[PDB]
Amino acid sequence: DLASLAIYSFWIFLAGLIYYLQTENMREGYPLENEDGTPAANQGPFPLPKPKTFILPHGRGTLTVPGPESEDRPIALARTAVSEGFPHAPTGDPMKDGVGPASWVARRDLPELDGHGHNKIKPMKAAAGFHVSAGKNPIGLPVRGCDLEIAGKVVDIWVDIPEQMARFLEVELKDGSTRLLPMQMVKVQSNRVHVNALSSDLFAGIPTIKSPTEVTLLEEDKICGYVAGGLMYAA
Amino acid sequence: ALLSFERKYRVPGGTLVGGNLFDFWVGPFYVGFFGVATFFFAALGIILIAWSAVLQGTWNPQLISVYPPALEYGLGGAPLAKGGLWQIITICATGAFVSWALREVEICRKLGIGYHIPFAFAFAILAYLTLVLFRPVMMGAWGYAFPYGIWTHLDWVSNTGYTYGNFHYNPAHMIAISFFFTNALALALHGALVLSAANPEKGKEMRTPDHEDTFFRDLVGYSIGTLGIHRLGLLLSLSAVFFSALCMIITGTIWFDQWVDWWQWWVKLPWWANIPGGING
Amino acid sequence: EYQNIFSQVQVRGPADLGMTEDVNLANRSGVGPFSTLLGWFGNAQLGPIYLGSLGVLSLFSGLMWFFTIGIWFWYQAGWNPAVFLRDLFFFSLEPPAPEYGLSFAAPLKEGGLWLIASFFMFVAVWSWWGRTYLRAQALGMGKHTAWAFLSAIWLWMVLGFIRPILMGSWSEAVPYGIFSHLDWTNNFSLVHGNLFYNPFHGLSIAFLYGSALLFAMHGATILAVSRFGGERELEQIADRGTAAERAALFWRWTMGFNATMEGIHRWAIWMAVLVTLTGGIGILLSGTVVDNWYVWGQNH
Ligand code: BCL
Ligand code: BCL
Ligand code: BCL
Ligand SMILES: CC[C@H]1c2cc3[nH]c4c(c3C)C(=O)[C@H](C(=O)OC)c4c3nc(cc4[nH]c(cc(n2)[C@@H]1C)c(C(C)=O)c4C)[C@@H](C)[C@@H]3CCC(=O)OC/C=C(\C)CCC[C@@H](C)CCC[C@H](C)CCCC(C)C
Ligand SMILES: CC[C@H]1c2cc3[nH]c4c(c3C)C(=O)[C@H](C(=O)OC)c4c3nc(cc4[nH]c(cc(n2)[C@@H]1C)c(C(C)=O)c4C)[C@@H](C)[C@@H]3CCC(=O)OC/C=C(\C)CCC[C@@H](C)CCC[C@H](C)CCCC(C)C
Ligand SMILES: [Cl-]
Ligand SMILES: [Fe+2]
Repeated sequence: DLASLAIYSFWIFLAGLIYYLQTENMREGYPLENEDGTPAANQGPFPLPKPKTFILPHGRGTLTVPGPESEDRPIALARTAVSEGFPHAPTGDPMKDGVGPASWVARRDLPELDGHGHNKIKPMKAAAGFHVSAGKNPIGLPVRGCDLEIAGKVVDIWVDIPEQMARFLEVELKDGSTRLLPMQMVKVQSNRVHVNALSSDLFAGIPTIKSPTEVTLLEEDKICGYVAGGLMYAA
Repeated sequence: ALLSFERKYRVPGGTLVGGNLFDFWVGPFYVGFFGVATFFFAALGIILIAWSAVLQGTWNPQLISVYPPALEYGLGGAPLAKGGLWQIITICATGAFVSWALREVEICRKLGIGYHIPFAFAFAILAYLTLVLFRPVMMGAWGYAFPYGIWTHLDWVSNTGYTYGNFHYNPAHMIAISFFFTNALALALHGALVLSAANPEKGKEMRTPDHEDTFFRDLVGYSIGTLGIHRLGLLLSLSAVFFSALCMIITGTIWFDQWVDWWQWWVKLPWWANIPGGING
Repeated sequence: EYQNIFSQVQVRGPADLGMTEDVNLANRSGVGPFSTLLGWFGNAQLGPIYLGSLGVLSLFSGLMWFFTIGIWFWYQAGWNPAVFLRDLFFFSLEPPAPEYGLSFAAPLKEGGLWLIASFFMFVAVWSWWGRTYLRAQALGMGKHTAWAFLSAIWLWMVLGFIRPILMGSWSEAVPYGIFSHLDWTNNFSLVHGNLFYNPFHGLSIAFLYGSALLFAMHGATILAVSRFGGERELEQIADRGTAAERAALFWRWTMGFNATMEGIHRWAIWMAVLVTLTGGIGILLSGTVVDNWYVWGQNH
């Protein structure tokens, strides 16, 4: 019967489609590893996908995935049990060391470029036209931590230019240097910006950027990872 | 076994209950107290479904059907074989679903991410609870809930829908459907857009997010943006399910008639109600 | 930290005019007004839009489809504005009766205007389809949006054109009315022996529900990792960051497996596309091949 043949065929295709979809989804992170970093005997029933390449714009090279993978950063944790399945505990200061929910990835130490090849994220001070067009403007407001003390004042917004969105508040500290604070980790209020993740004295340890007008993908991850990490490690 | 980048994330912490006592993984799966709770509830609910299937005398999953109590039982407990297995299974399902959500919360905490996911899953849990708990309670009987059977629950949808005429006329069902159709449209477009940029024409470098905005702007005159499309997908699918729950909560509780009658707040309005002509004149 | 569901502070700058690539800039409009209202949820910027030959054709036949339905509705209203608003949703432009078969010779008032309206709908959708394809091409992008659009088109084609032709009469097609197309849908299922038992209909539903599952999962996931720039998905694909890693581990630890930043978009396009793909097959088979889904289900 043709309806019968169609539903039976469709189920064969869907098995095919799922298997294809699972292998596509194994382009990062696989092969699986034991907790000592050696590959795992068991890798599941789906084969690793054959490599694919992306040509990056703006002379930035190419990425091939899957491919030999490496944290190229040291990881300050130690195993907690002889057998697998247990937590690995920070050996050091997990916020300075970038582990657990303070983790950052070794992304390229180059800023994300827009379609024209210009830095995608720039402080309002370096981006013509841009301005708070609605809601409470944070600039010059005091930045307050979960300890309820003041860490600094907002001296700028770092803006995703193409998207026209506020990505970071730049906050000036006692010693007159500054740090980026992700917008999604701040509650802009009437009288203050409140940062629940960090106490006022953990702002100075936010990783610093190499340039006063640009932020690299590597710095963004260090910064965002550090700030998210405070929710656990400053509690 | 671990993803190649995973180990730096497997730290102690984030638990809501139990401290470090359930703070461990089984294979890929995080456990936690709510992971053992899900296990206890899921295990017992499945055991009772198997018992119910022995009581029915079939092992074919196309045939197994666990029915709620007869309507005469109202809201009281029923004997196992006469609706009690349903009621205990419903309690196990609820605890498993809520426990799954609380475990997601622990996982969010250990990873340092927002709680959007368990919060989004609560809408699905609230819709299941609408059908199996809130609505039956408001109507005064557990027999109003749906049976736990592959095809029998579809007979329940049909029986319940037809009871109110064409359910299509329920206006909160109309809003829910529009959300569901709009959600799939937005999902198709979002996957397409990102993939059409990451995988551009042959002989081209990877497109940037500006190409995605340009493309949508060329097509339609507006681009919601990368952050907006994810807010939008969440809003559409959650609103679909909110309006689903709403369209059932009002059905047989504040609404008892054929749903097509509701529409008279318009047709029979006293001024134009009487004009000769059209479809109702 | 708030939930990142509405922005806290809107920021606005010069309008982005867009990537040029191979886009014929003759056909691009100017920028529209910014919208603070839309600005709280997404981008504020309105425009430019592109309007080429195919878009003008599309807009023109779509307006003609609209006005063919419109002129019919006023005629059903007896040209009376208050009967027009009263019965707006009860008006129906119905296909030719079964006795005209597949003929184009139905009188203007007994199906002919439905044929004309359909002609216009057909030209509007297929022009819009070439347009989704051409806008991608001009930008050097993949043709995924045009490809996904064809799955929606397939269902609409089955309902209005392919199934009625195979059945022998335009009378099988869906009428142009708000309430009347709801009635057609219910009648469809009733005459075909209950569409719940159409296995392609149950798959279409698994994929419709699964679309809401998946976009809730994914929408929530990206907002959960927006504190790490997770919505910048293309650069996370080119250069995996802690956003993509924490998102993947959330799911791996929750359900045992996970996606990648690119591959979640393959799950997504397929989940959605399958709704109308299986849907079109199930409608196409109804009455041409299976008269009674419930009966067919018990037997073959
Ligand atoms: C003949 C039937 C009537 C009719 C009668 C009804 C009735 C009656 C109902 C609907 C409901 C719905 N109908 Mg209707 N409906 C009709 C025609 C239609 C049409 C159409 C094209 O014609 C459409 C689009 C719809 C669409 C819809 C949806 C709006 C809604 C179902 C979604 C939902 O509630 O999600 C909510 C999601 C859930 C309930 C899922 C929750 C599950 C979670 C919490 C956990 C489960 C996990 C577990 C078991 C996992 C297993 C382990 C494995 C590892 C996976 N109907 C006709 C006219 N309709 C229902 C509704 O609104 O309910 C609220 C409803 O009750
Ligand atoms: C939402 C409104 C109605 C309703 C109306 C309909 C309609 C109409 C249809 C379905 C269909 C299905 N429904 Mg229902 N369904 C309801 C509530 C539920 C509940 C519940 C706990 O609330 C569950 C588990 C299901 C499950 C199912 C699947 C058997 C089937 C495909 C759904 C799907 O893929 O969704 C999206 C989710 C995914 C893609 C993720 C996968 C999850 C699925 C595979 C889990 C199945 C679990 C089941 C076997 C029980 C598990 C027991 C465990 C071993 C413990 N329904 C409510 C009452 N349902 C369709 C069907 O084909 O029936 C056979 C169909 O046409
Ligand atoms: C009493 C009613 C019957 C029934 C009869 C039918 C029939 C008949 C059909 C469905 C179909 C569907 N049903 Mg059903 N259905 C019932 C009960 C349900 C229930 C339930 C009870 O919970 C659910 C969840 C569903 C769910 C679904 C969907 C999975 C599916 C539609 C997919 C879609 O995206 O269409 C929406 C998308 C489209 C129609 C594509 C549109 C494409 C483009 C080209 C349109 C261009 C528009 C442009 C020109 C105009 C713009 C302006 C406008 C004014 C807006 N049904 C009951 C059993 N159902 C469809 C299907 O696929 O069946 C297998 C279908 O034909
Ligand atoms: C609210 C928006 C949509 C949505 C969202 C959503 N669903 C979600 C989530 C989110 C955000 C999750 O985080 C969570 C998840 O982990 O996904 C992989 C989940 C989930 N949604 C799931 C299913 C599901 N979601 C659905 C719907 C939706 N989910 C909505 C449309 C549907 C349907 C029918 O539309 C289904 C079937 C699971 C994959 C997962 C929940 C997993 C879970 O809770 O596991 C613990 C429980 C078990 C492993 C089994 C125990 C159950 C037993 C006690 C007995 C079973 C009884 C059951 C009532 C029988 C019914 C039989 C049927 C034939 C009727
Ligand atoms: C694959 C599954 C899902 C899907 C996917 C999908 N739909 C798609 C696409 C994709 C990938 C597109 O690329 C394409 C698009 O361009 O998206 C923005 C589209 C599209 N899907 C659309 C609608 C649509 N999709 C639907 C469904 C779905 N689409 C599925 C759920 C539905 C329903 C019923 O569920 C509808 C109604 C359009 C928004 C768009 C196709 C546009 C098109 O074909 O246009 C031709 C017609 C015109 C240009 C007419 C002009 C306007 C007329 C209404 C005249 C009115 C003028 C008057 C003076 C005032 C206007 C007011 C009136 C509206 C009252
Ligand atoms: Cl055009
Ligand atoms: Fe995405």
